[PDB]
Amino acid sequence: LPHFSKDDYSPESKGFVENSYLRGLTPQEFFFHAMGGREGLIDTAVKTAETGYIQR
Amino acid sequence: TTFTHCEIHPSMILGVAASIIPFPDHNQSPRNTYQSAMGKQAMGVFLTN
Amino acid sequence: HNGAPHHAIEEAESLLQFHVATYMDNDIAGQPQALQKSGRPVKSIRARLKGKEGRI
Amino acid sequence: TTFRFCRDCNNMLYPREDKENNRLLFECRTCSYVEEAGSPLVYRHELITNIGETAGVVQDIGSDPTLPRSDRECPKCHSRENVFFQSQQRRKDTSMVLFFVCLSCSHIFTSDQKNKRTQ
Amino acid sequence: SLMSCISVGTDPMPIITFLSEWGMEPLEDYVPHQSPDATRVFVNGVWHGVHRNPARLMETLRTLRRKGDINPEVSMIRDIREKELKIFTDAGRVYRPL
Amino acid sequence: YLEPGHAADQEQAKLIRSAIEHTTLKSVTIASEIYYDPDPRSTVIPEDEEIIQLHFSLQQSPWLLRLELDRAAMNDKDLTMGQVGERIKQTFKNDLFVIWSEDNDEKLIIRCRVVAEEDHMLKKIENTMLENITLRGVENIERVVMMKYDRKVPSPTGEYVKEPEWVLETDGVNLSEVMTVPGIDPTRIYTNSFIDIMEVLGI
Amino acid sequence: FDMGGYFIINGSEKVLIAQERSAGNIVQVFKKAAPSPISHVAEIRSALEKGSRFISTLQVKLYGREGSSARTIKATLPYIKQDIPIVIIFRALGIIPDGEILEHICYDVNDWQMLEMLKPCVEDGFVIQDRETALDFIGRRGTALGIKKEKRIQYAKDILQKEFLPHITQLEGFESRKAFFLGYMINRLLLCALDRKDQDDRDHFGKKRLDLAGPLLAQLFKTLFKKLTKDIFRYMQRTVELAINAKTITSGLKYALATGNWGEQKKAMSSRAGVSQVLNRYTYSS
Amino acid sequence: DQENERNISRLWRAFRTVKEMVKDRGYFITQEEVELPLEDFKAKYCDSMGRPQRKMMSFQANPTEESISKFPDMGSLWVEFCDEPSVGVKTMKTFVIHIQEKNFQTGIFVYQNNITPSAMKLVPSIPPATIETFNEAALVVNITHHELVPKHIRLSSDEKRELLKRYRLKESQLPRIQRADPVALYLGLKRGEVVKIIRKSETSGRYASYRICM
Amino acid sequence: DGPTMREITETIAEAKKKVLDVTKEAQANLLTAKHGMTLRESFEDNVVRFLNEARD
Amino acid sequence: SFNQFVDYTLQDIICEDSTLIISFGKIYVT
DNA sequence: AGCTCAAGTACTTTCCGGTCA
RNA sequence: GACCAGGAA
DNA sequence: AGTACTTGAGCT
Ligand SMILES: [Zn+2]
Ligand SMILES: [Zn+2]
Repeated sequence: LPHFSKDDYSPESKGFVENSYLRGLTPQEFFFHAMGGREGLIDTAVKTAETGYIQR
Repeated sequence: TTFTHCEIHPSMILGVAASIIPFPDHNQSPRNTYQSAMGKQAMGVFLTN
Repeated sequence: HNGAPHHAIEEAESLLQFHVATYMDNDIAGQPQALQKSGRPVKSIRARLKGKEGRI
Repeated sequence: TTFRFCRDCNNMLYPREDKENNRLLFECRTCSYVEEAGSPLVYRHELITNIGETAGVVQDIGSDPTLPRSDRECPKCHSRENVFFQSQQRRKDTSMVLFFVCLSCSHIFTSDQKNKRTQ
Repeated sequence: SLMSCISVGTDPMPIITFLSEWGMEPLEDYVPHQSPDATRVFVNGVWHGVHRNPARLMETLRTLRRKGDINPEVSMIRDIREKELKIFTDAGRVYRPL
Repeated sequence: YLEPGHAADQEQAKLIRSAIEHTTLKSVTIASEIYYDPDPRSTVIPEDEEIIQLHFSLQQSPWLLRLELDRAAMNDKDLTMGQVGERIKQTFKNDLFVIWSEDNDEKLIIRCRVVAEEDHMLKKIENTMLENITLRGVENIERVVMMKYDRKVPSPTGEYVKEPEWVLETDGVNLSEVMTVPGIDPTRIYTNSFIDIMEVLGI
Repeated sequence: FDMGGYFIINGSEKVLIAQERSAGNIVQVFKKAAPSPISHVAEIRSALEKGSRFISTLQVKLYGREGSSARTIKATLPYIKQDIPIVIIFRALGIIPDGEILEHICYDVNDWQMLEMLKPCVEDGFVIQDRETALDFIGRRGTALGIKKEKRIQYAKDILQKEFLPHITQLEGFESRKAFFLGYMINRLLLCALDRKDQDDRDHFGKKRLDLAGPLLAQLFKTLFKKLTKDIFRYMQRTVELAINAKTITSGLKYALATGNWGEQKKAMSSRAGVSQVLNRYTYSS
Repeated sequence: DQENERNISRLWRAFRTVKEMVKDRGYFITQEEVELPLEDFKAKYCDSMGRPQRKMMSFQANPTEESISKFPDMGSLWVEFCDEPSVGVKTMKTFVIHIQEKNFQTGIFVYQNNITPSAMKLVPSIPPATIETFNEAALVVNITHHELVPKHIRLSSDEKRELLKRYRLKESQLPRIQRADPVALYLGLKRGEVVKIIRKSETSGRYASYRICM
Repeated sequence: DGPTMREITETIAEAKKKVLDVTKEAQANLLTAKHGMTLRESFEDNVVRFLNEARD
Repeated sequence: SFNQFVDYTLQDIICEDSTLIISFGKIYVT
């Protein structure tokens, strides 16, 4: 993210969410969580279709 | 020390629908993605005319 | 049956062969798609049958 | 490697053996230019490559805000002012060695504790 | 997002004009083995030339847009490592303010 | 799976690892180079002088193909120049004259000469070398891992007991081949290529 | 409280949904995976910012895989059946001797690494040694033929001038610029081939552009006005001695924002669809 | 010395499997004959320099007493090992007549590298006798001894007729083994022949199954 | 509750250090690749594994 | 986006190609 | 000319606003 | 009624 | 949406 310096291999930079849901995510944490989450929704909608044809 | 710019406010990475979700930074990531679609199936005053 | 210009014959030959082709199948590999005036291509009998929706 | 062209053509040179005197020549194939070679080295493959490791170290490197700082003092001008990156050879095997560049003296050093460089 | 806008689309020439008028050797008369570090300058993906002091050119450009002389919606990036200067003027670019 | 006997013998497991895991001349090679060295008996490259004074004493090309090998890689794959050379030596048989430095020596080198036009011939020989020459291993078997699996087994006294064995895990498959390897268990060998199983072992 | 930004076509409010597309005139290099004869490719989808918008793609390929020899470099030109060894293109542009050609491609004369991988290219084009014979070699490869020694040569010019790297300039005396650019592509190509620079991210939002209602309409009116432009060209040919059909351009736009099938007019598949759509009015935020 | 003996162990690992196979087909081969030690093998079929003499490895075989019951017409078997890597119609033609003269029912050529398509033509040329070619390298491990490979059993014509009857089946309806199937090859299955497959079951303990030859 | 919270924060904290180290280690070229993995592939395996130990 | 299309773009399209054997000048929007 | 392939093709859930003879 | 388009457990 | 088979065409 443009808020980071280069070659940052730290956990904060690469998407470790330090915080609980109670404490609430930082905006970086939020966006990475988001990125991960979107991957979920996709391979849900995928494994749905693939599951279907398989069953048929 | 090398800063060039500042974010005006992080909450503007968000879209319209999402900007109604309260404390969305306390939710499982997709619980937001739903409500930011469901609120478009809600009810209220859409225009005063 | 008339004065056959022997090529205008094989003209209409091909043309008949075409309609009788595209009446049964219109989604043929070899290009053009016999289309209703409107653009909407014509509904081949084949097309009525290929399933998930469709007769069988 | 380091190869040249023929004056006259400026076209590339192809090696030819002078069999009688036992020497390598480079000749032109668009004219009759010929020259004695500079080195016995003709072709070089290089599969484990260290070239590109430190690409683009322009004199403006300091003016990249994105690049990170440290206060690791220089081998030359003992300056604790520098900017650093990883190997800019975008290969897979590649190590996470850092490369440092002095903001004052502009000399390039590393964080290697296996090897001793100058680049 | 909420602050997202999109480039309406502007014209290159007052930049292209300005650019060569501030130290841009045209590509017509380039000879690399002579100035082999020249930051090469692009505009809308068209290679126009090269600049020997890109650091200070960049300043002039950045000050131009920030003053309003170059259009606030125009996009200018100096990729120092790679030694390039890309500029966009075309419509379609999504941008935010900071 | 390991031979019934040497089931915990790790050095047996390492032994087979190295007996089946594919290794190529390319994987140990730092660079090839083509030199013009006209006299076979004496070399322009000074460092190579030792290598000749020996692998000569106690007609052929003036075009030299030179190979440098990575010391490190030569040990991760557990290799000596002698065996590397012998492979090359036996790949081209009697039309490539081959010499090499000792595992001793400070640099890892292999000199090669063929037996109008010769320098393009060599560049072909260099790719035959790098691409399709094998050192250790059976083809298609790319990584190989050792794993100590737990295995339930009847003790001499009745009860079943955790009596773990070393096991070889492959990236890649060649059943017909790795099956006839010695020191393994051919009667327990398995693959997720049931397609392959069908073909070797019956339907 | 109404924010506008919509259309009213036949009563119902239409929204023009923004269209995403890869930006053009942009240089990108990609690795062409395992089974390919090509190993890396430098594309640029090039077009005129406006003005009939040429959708000619310049592909520049690095044949030979990372294991073969004769790693040559060819490029597919607009309207030309075969791929052409770059060198020939350079000479077809006036840059004739080896190394004057190399100088356009590699700005460092110590990058022996990059230079080596050019040696084969040079040998490839070696067989054509002057501009006109490179023009012919290009023109022999149509299109078709054009079978006439003088014709195929004046054909090739035409392509380099107009169809090849069509931004930059479609006018004339800019072989210099076009050759230098082609070099820049070849540099950017060998760069990725040398594990020096990274393969282009095809998902970088930066190299995307979003077409709004403006650009969207423009593409349409353009298509429509040129339909009327050549309606006049017929009622003028008719009159071998002011009835210019005003319905085309109204009912054309109408059709589109009506159906959301963005293409003249009823002959519109493929066209793009769901570009326009009835505006949601369930909730104000909605 | 070198990597010589490893091609000897192989040739012996292969020899064994052949011995095994031949026995399983229903022939008279003593258990010990199978279990021949490597030591013994060496000194018996190795020349002046300890180099494997395949010419001498060949051997004839006779049906067990019991085999003559179930399949009366099961003849005698010949198993020839060639000493040449490539095998040509030269060596092949002689081999074939050996089998036609001694009236063997079946003959099995075990070849190192290949059998020339020339020689390959002489194979079906002497009915009723049947001739099988086997690549030496294949026969090094006995696939039938694998974990996953259950007991296949050749059925007599009588045996088969009854299977078909008791289940009211056309041959169509029987599950099938391909003729080239590794186990089919081991057992010398000819098309039409049916094998009974006995496997262990995590559901029933033991389980009957049949495949017919394609 | 209070103490268990603080005590969590240190559980994370220490593993953040565990990573910082393996990072420094891999930056000095001391770190040795595992069989089959890049020098880098090996590094990330530790990091990802350290951060999941942490969370768990 | 629309604004700009009307103000500028629309003029451009009317006379980038245009002229025949009949020319199109300025465009007026009501 | 033929013969090889890579690169070409079509094909793989239940509900509830427009244009076409 | 074809056909296209958009949105839901 | 990635794999299927099958078509197709280009190159040595
Ligand atoms: Zn010359
Ligand atoms: Zn310093």
